Amino acid sequence: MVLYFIGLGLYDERDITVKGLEIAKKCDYVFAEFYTSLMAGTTLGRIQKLIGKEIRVLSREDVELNFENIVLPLAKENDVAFLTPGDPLVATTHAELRIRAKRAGVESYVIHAPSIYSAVGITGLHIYKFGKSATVAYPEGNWFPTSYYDVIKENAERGLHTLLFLDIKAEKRMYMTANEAMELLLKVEDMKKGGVFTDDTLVVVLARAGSLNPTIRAGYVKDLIREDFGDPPHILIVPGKLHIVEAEYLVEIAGAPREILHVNV
Amino acid sequence: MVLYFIGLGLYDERDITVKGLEIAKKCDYVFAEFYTSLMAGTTLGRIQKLIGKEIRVLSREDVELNFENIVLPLAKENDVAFLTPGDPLVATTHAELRIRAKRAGVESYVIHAPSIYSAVGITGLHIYKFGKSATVAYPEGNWFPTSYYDVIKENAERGLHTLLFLDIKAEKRMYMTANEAMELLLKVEDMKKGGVFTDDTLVVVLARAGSLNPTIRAGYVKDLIREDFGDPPHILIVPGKLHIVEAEYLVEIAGAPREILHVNV
Ligand SMILES: Nc1ncnc2c1ncn2[C@@H]1O[C@H](CSCC[C@H](N)C(=O)O)[C@@H](O)[C@H]1O
Ligand code: NA
Repeated sequence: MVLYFIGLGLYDERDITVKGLEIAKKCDYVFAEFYTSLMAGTTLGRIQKLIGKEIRVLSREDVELNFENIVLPLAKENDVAFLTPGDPLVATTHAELRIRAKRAGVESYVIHAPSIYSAVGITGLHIYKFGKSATVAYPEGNWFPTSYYDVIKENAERGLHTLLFLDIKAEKRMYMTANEAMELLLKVEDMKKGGVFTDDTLVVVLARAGSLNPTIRAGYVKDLIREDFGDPPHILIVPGKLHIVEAEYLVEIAGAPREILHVNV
Repeated sequence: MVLYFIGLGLYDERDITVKGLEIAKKCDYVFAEFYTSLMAGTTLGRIQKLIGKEIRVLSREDVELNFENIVLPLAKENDVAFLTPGDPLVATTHAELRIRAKRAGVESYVIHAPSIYSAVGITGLHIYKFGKSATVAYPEGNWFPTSYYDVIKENAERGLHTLLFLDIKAEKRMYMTANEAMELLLKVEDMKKGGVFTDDTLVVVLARAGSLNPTIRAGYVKDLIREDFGDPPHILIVPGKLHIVEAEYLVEIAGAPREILHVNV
């Protein structure tokens, strides 16, 4: 009669919370989805071994189209868990799944875990200064989307930071790198010419947040565009004007050029 | 000779990640602060029992003025942990402590935990739609903080949601309620008269996120301003323009007036 939405956290099998693990262990059935994001520091086998339960993986279609025929039926006479990378309900369409549970007469509870939305605090950028967030998508065929560029412009214009999620092809296990994102934004800039993203724009790259050894780098596009940030996933951030303390952290912790202490403050 | 910044999560001792617990258990010394937020479902005693270590709690003064004299010295010859509610770097000035660590020749690592910043997902509001955040601070003497009002105005004009962290005076055991925040906002509205926050404004309240049964309520200020939302901590959210599914969730899960199902596109 109960469905538990449990987050797996940021990077590996140990990023689930103690509460999430203990509840998952008591569930009769355990489902998971890795189409919204993958757990790059672990494997399904390692997550299964930790939880001590067979984990049934669900595809995007399984969830978006058939959540009520696959997960909810079991949740009516058993305790069921639905595992997702990061924090539950962060993915845009997941909150609606709780409405489906209610419509099916199934109680649901949420067990939180770390999300990139809060983990970016490790960049030293003040959380309150982040504005609207966006995703950088690959142009395809006759389609060249550029809304994420407008988001950066509107945020920066108001002195706010912009969190940029990079395109991911979950099943194909293909990720957009920070380098690719930068190249794309420069191309968008050439078309928009709004002076929003250029070789002189200061950016911050966060890779493998959650890991004990994440990659945190800050610098100008002209210098970071061809830098190796390691294995994905990569997160790109275009900060707005910096508080001197944010600048100092980026220099001391993220290897940013001392130049930002006067150019971007 | 390492220093770990480990988050304890949203509500109780089980909101710590497995990674954080495993590491905290093996540290020689464990420090913590409980002035940046309130974990309403646990006690120092329960946390110590879980980690199996005696925890020395530090005051804001101990940290802000003496972190390098109290904690850092021990990190030179031992493994030290510094625990905090939620995520250690979110809506705190703790990130700056990593700079102090580096200057003392002490390596530091960050272990994230669920944060109220991403827990907003449980309100059904798309997290990417949140704009600049702010804190409703208690007036002090003749000083009456009001900038948080302008933040709401700025986001609202852009159709973005506004997360409002609420004040806390841990040494006085004072935790601002959503009701108190609403009263203060109405007072600022009377003074500024910008039509930003009135009795007809739609607001969302999230209390004790992390617990299994948090209070999630949505409705007009005129109706919620005197409602009992349970024990602290609370956060207040002023949504911007709503998507159809966001409104549906607020009505179905947060008990909002069915009339908000209607969106003025
Ligand atoms: N479990 C919880 N439920 C509701 N609000 C919470 C909360 N935990 C923190 N807050 C809100 O955030 C304020 C503390 S700000 C510090 C936040 C913390 N680092 C984190 O990562 O969550 C509180 O005064 C309250 O308004
Ligand atoms: Na945000």
